[PDB]
Amino acid sequence: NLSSFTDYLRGHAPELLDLAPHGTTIVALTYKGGVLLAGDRRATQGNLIASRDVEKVYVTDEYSAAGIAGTAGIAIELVRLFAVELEHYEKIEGVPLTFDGKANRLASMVRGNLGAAMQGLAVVPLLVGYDLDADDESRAGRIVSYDVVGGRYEERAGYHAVGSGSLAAKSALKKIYSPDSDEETALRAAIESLYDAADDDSATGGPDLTRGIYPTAVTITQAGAVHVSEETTSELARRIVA
Amino acid sequence: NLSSFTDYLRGHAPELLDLAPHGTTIVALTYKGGVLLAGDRRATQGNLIASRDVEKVYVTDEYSAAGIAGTAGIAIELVRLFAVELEHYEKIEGVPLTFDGKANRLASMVRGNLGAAMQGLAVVPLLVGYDLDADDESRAGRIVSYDVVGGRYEERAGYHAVGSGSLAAKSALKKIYSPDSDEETALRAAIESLYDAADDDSATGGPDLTRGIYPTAVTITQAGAVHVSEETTSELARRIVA
Amino acid sequence: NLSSFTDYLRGHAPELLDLAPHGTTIVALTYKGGVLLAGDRRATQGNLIASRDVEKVYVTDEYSAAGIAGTAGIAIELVRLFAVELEHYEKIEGVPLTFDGKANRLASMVRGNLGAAMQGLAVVPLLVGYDLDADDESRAGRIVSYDVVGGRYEERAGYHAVGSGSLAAKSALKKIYSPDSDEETALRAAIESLYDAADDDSATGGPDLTRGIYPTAVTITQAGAVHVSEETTSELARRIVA
Amino acid sequence: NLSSFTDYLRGHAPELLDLAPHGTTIVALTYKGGVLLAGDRRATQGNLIASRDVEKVYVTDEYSAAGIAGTAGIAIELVRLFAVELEHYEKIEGVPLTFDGKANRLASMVRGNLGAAMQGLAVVPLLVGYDLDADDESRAGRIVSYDVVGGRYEERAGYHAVGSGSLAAKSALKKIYSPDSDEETALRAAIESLYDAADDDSATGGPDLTRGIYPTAVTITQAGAVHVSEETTSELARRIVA
Amino acid sequence: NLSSFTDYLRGHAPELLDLAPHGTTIVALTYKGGVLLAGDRRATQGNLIASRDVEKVYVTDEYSAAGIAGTAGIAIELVRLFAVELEHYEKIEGVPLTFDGKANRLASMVRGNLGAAMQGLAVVPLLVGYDLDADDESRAGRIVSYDVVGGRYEERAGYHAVGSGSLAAKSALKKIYSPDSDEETALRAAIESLYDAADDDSATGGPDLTRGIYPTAVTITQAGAVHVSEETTSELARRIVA
Amino acid sequence: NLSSFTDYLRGHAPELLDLAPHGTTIVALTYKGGVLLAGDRRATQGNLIASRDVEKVYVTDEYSAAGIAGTAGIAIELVRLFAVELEHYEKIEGVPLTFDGKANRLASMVRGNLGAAMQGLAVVPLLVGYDLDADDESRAGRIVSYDVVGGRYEERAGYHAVGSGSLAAKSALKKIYSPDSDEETALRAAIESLYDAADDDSATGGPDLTRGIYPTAVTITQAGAVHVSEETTSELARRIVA
Amino acid sequence: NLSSFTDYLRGHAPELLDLAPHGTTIVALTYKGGVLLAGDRRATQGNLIASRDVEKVYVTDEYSAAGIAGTAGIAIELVRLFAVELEHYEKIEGVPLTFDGKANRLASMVRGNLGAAMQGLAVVPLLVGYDLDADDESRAGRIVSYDVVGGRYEERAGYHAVGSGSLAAKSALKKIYSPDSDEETALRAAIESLYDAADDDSATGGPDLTRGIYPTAVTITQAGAVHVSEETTSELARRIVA
Amino acid sequence: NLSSFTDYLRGHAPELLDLAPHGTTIVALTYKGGVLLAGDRRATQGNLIASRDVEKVYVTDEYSAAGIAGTAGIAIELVRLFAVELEHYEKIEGVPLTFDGKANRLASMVRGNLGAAMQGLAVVPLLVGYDLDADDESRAGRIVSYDVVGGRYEERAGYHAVGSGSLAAKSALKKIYSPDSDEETALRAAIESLYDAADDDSATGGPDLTRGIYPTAVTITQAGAVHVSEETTSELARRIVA
Repeated sequence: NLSSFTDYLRGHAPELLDLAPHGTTIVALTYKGGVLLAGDRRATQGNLIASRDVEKVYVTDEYSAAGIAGTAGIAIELVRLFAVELEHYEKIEGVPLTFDGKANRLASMVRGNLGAAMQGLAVVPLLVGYDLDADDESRAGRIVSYDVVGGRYEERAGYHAVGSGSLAAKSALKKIYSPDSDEETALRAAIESLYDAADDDSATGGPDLTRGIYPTAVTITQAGAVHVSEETTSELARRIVA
Repeated sequence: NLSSFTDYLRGHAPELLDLAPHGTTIVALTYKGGVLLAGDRRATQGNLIASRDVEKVYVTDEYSAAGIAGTAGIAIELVRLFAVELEHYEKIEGVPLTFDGKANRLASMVRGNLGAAMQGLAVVPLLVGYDLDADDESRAGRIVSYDVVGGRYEERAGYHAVGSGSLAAKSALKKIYSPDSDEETALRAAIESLYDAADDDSATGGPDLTRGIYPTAVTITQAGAVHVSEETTSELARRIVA
Repeated sequence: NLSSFTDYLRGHAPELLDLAPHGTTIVALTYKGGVLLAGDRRATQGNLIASRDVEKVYVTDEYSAAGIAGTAGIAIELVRLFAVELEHYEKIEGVPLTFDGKANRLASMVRGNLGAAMQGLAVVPLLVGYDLDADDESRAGRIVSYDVVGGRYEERAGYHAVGSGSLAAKSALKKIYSPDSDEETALRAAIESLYDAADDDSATGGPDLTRGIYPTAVTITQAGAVHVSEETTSELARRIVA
Repeated sequence: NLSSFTDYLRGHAPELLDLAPHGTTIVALTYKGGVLLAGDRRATQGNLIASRDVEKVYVTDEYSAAGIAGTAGIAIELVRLFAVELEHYEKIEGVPLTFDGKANRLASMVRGNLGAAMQGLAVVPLLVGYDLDADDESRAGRIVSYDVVGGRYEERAGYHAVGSGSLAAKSALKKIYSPDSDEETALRAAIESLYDAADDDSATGGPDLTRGIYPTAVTITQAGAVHVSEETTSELARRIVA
Repeated sequence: NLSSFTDYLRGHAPELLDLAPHGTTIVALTYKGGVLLAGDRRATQGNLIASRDVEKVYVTDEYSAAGIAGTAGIAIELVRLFAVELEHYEKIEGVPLTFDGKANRLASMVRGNLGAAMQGLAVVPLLVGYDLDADDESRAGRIVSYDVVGGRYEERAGYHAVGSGSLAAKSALKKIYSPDSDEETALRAAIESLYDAADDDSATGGPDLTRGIYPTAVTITQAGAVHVSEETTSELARRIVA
Repeated sequence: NLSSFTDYLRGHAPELLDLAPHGTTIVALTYKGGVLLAGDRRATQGNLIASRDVEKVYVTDEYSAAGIAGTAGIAIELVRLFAVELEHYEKIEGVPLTFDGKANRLASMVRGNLGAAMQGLAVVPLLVGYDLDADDESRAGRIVSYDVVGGRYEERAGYHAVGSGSLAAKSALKKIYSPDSDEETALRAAIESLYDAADDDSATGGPDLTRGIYPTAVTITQAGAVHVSEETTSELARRIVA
Repeated sequence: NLSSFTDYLRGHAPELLDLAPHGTTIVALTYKGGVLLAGDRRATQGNLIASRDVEKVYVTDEYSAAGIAGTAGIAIELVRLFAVELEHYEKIEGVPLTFDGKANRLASMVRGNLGAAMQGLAVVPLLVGYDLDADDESRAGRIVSYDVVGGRYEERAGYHAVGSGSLAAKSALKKIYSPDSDEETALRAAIESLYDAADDDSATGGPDLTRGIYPTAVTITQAGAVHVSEETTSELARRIVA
Repeated sequence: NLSSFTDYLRGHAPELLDLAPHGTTIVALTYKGGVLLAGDRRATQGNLIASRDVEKVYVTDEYSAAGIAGTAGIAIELVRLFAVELEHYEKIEGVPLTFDGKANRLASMVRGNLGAAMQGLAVVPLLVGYDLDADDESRAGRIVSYDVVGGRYEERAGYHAVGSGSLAAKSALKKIYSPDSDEETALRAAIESLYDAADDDSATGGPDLTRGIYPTAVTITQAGAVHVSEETTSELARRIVA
């Protein structure tokens, strides 16, 4: 009734707003074309590995996507809803939400979990998208990070990450990353830091050539967001190794 | 229904009223023309730096603005709402609120966070503005400080500050500051105390010439409020150094 | 004065009896010749990897050795002391201790740490050796496991393990292992289970071909104990992979 | 009576074995000649800066030195004592201690503080030295790291660090450091990671060109250990900058 | 709907009924003409001085005023509301409230804060006024003191006080005060005890000649209540001094 | 039996090693001649003033003295003992202790109160002295500060302070102070910051012209230490005022 | 709507149903004519005297009154309300309530406060009255006492009391009191026990000839209740003294 | 064995170093002749008066005496011992202790009770005496106050007091007392403040003309200390009353 699918639940179906299978690291890079997301796939509840093929990065809509780090359970339902929220607002308003809209909405959905957060079950996302409304379609990619209390923040440094090995990955990028670059160079630097995060963090554990476990990725550009192929990544991670 | 945007939510949408990325220092000076705000840009969750380019001062309206210190997440949404509260009161009443009104409002919104305040997540703002209704348009610049329980307070000493390094900056100004002065001299004493604050406080860390991290400022006068330029600041902090 | 180096400390220098860098998995296998130990080399304090080259298995004396799992700091000093407890008893008595002696001593040393155990800083070892006093030099290899309260337990099943990934390894061996076998077959089955333990346990993380991190091993026989080479392990784990 | 200055106090003057002024980061690099230590100089009690000129690295003896991170009060006395323990053992024995001795001693002194550690007042050192007893005088420089429960650990990666910005610095070196290099190159990479540690950690805050606050350093080689000059550091950090 | 501005909020806007900037002492004297209030101006949060110019006494209505000691945030809003409660009741009823009414109201507002009181944020007022309904217009000035649980109490001793230095001041007056006197004499004895309160209480700190910090005062009589001039105070405190 | 008076008690009379009357601020300045101490005289238990004439600075020996902040009771006996420790070491050794000795001693005595410290009853001293063994008798003045855990620290900035208002006084000096200066100029900057300390701190309250309460001072030079006269202070604080 | 003023609040204005100024002793006596109450006038919060002229006995209606002991604030409002509860029932029903009615009502009002009771802020009253419906107008005086949980109890022994010094007074009366007697004899015995209660109880403190502090009294009879004069008490307590 | 009776117990009989009957107020005045002590006599355990004739001030020796406030039990034994301590040191050394000796000794005895103190059972004395060694026998009287942690303090203001009504008494004296005066004027001012203390404190309760309870006093002068007669006080307190 303000075109918020969420807010509809709010008034018509409220029941929809390490004890359980944890998180992992996720990286974000800006570049000439657009932007991209790459994130590990290891879900760990304790020191015990619970799953090694869990997708952490999802495509929210046509020109954006986000990766969520924290309690798998809570993080999944949350992104699915965020997606819905965005789609519904389009089918109703006719148009899609600004990028700054999608973000402020995601924030609200985060600010909403703050209760569970202070109770251990916290989640935090990393939002990326091609700003169809950006003046210079050159730097039209964007990266938004979040709080637990629901703060929205602008990247403004070309990259960022969230999760256990984020401090690691962020540091690797501080070196292995440079502005305006290929959607091949970036997707490379990504698989990289995601390798370094795995080095200094048992909770991540990036590319594992022996098992066939490869980082999940997604690139967004003036054409939209597309999930990178399992081939473009593996023959890409093999390249990174030495 | 009293022209309060807030109060509308109060009754039609109540869901809008170091675990997460902290604060920083913000100064305020009075002068001949009007008044101004200058604040650090370093957000620190823990002892770890979370961002070095965060803006802490915003322009609330044509003839006023404020800076907030405390949980970034909470502080942001809070000022964004304050801005709206004001703009909406204008469009409805046709006229704007007294300065004393804008203040009493901001304080109500602060009192409203008292709950979160007593749970660590506190925030406190610094409000400044050119009082279009002041008898002597000479001393028409004002500074209001706040409690946590939402008390409103008048500067009456030409300067103030809030944040970890406030105690330090206040003391610097207690020396490097003098009444009626240039909108070049005050902006000068502001980048100054903002420097001394960073000296005796790892949570602040004002002007960093090596990184390109400069203090955010904003001045308000009989012409309104305007955000100082990145240039007017850097070539200004270089002057301060020695 | 009972030929116990320890007991000498007991009466003449008593000061020698995840806040800090944790444990890992260690396996023990019995076979035709004798017995062996193989342990991971990853030390993890928290979910963070602290070291990936830490040796967990040590050769206690000519015909025995043991791997200890638990607080690295407490576990190091404990084995070293055990070693000395052994060597000193020989030099003094002229002969060496029975294997059942060496074990009962090691048990005493564990019992001693129970204090620290009940405060998180616990440690548990795995003891193996060629019993020069066993009747049938065919099954002369032995495995002793321990409690926290200082219990001594006999393997009697050809294999055992201790650590975070022990439950895993134990199970892999419950399959990939068979009695009387090569000191090549068992050194094989060890690297194996040491691989499966790493699969279902982020704390362990066995053979990592990409980094050059290989499991440490040791085999004791009628000739005595000797530390397997870095070559006999890598070209051995490569074989294991698929 | 075992040549242990310490042990004499133990039996003849036992009274010598953020409420108060904290720590900072320290780095350690290995190279062709020998090894070195470089560490920040900022002491921080709270978020407040307590001193910006505190030396964190000391030369323990002719061929060795160490940096200690943790409560300054406890860390000072502890190293001064280690110094003496080493010197006294010499004058008595006539010869000096093995390097492996000096470390085992240092570790015992740390294990000694474990009580205070589990009460907040913890301290951890990083030990380096030119092993006069090493076979290949090429890789004769060594790095030992410690636990809180007193574990002794070998570097075996050419670099290491301790302190708040340690995770940072360690990561910077993971990129900017290469084996066998100059005692100019390493001293370079040190001041570097020490800069990066200050980037992502308010508790550190490396080279400050504006204030004249430069990292403290020390190199040890076949000639012994010598404290690098204030000039060799500043005209070195200026170089690092861009 | 009982002419209670308060009670309207009660049913139509309930949201209006040392972490934060504390109190100070306030004195009350009776005399020939009417009565008066004089109170310190130092707000102290901790041992730290937060403001030295805060007015603690306000004129509630034509013939009455009150001073409130306790958490400044809570004490301000509370008196401002009491003000309104009184004024609104008039405009509606046409006539004003008895004095005994104004107090009974004030007490209810205090009883209202009892919740916050039992949580540290307590506030207590001191009420004075010229009972236009008193038989002998000689002793027509009155003093009412309060509880925290909201008790209303009559002075009946010509003077009283509240705040940290209250015990002090009350004692000074027990000596330096005499019944029926000038509105110069009482204003004199007030500035006096207010000086003595500052002698034995760091939280107060009355007249400060050097800084120009003078006690705030207010007298009420058959003409009404009027705030004493900054001159009548300073040239009055100078007199008191020796 | 090591010429330590203390140590004698240690073994022959061990019984000598806001519930109760608190502290205050104390400053220290370096200069051409020597160095000096100036400290407040207001003792405050609670928010209540307990005494306004207490001396916080004492002359430890011919060429040194110190001021202590923290529980008065503890602080007194502590300095009295320090004095004796020194004098007794002289009479026995015939010579006096290095300045660096007197310091190391004072720190041991502080470490000795660590127990009481962690129970609220803490105390911290400021030691100053003319180093009769300093190469350049120009900068022969020294300032040593302390931890609570007994750390010793060198000023190396010409000035320091300890106490509630230290933060304030330090900041004042950070402005009103300059190197090599008169023993009239420094004593001037001392009464100054001692004034600003009292401005932003109710626990201090420096120079009070109205009461006759003046800051206690002491200067040490190549001639020794001498306690400044009540006159040299009053006619000095009158000069400072405006 | 049952003629209960209270019950009207219950459904139309519910907001009307030693941190703060305590109680005192109150006595009740039966006699020929009717009954009476006499109570101390000292309010004590802590060990500190807060007021020495507070009236504890009030006349509820024409033929009854009561004294309340406990939290002054809670006790005041409670009796006032009782009064009104009574008067209103008359105006409405036209006649007055039975005495057994007035009591059962008062009991209900007490039962209501039980909440606050169990939190320290308790209060207990003593109710007396001339039962216009008693058969033998000789013993028409009555005394009712109460619980905290709201129990109603009959005297049936001519006297009773409540307060800190009650145990004392009760005992004095157990001696100095006899049935059917003058309203001069009983007013005498009351001032007496009210004297002994003060002897063995610093909280009470009856008749103080030196200060002019005299016990408050009230006598109800077939004529109704009337408050004894200040003369009939002082010249009455003077008689009691020796 | 240092002439300390106490210290003898220390080594030969250690067992000699509101649940129970409390304290009271005690005053101290200086004057032309010598000095004096006067203190209430009411012992209160709770709000209940336990005794009204308890002597609180004792004559320590020929030229000194002290009053103790706190737990009667602990305060009695303590002063008796202090007396003994003083007498014994005379019989042994031949001479009596300096005044400054007696005081430092008393302090030690207080510092000794600090354990019980932090457990409620605290005591604190007020020491007075004629300093046989004072230069100007005019101001030869002295007043020493104490801490709980055993601090010793000099009066230096002519008067002081300890106990519940000390804040009161101290204030009364701030007015009713002047320097050099009669041993009749002072003993008057004493009985005075001791009257005022009783006014604002149920725990004291000075002169009671009706019961015959009179303040106990003691004067010391160049002739020695003598306990004032019951007559000199009563006919003295009657004089004070109006």
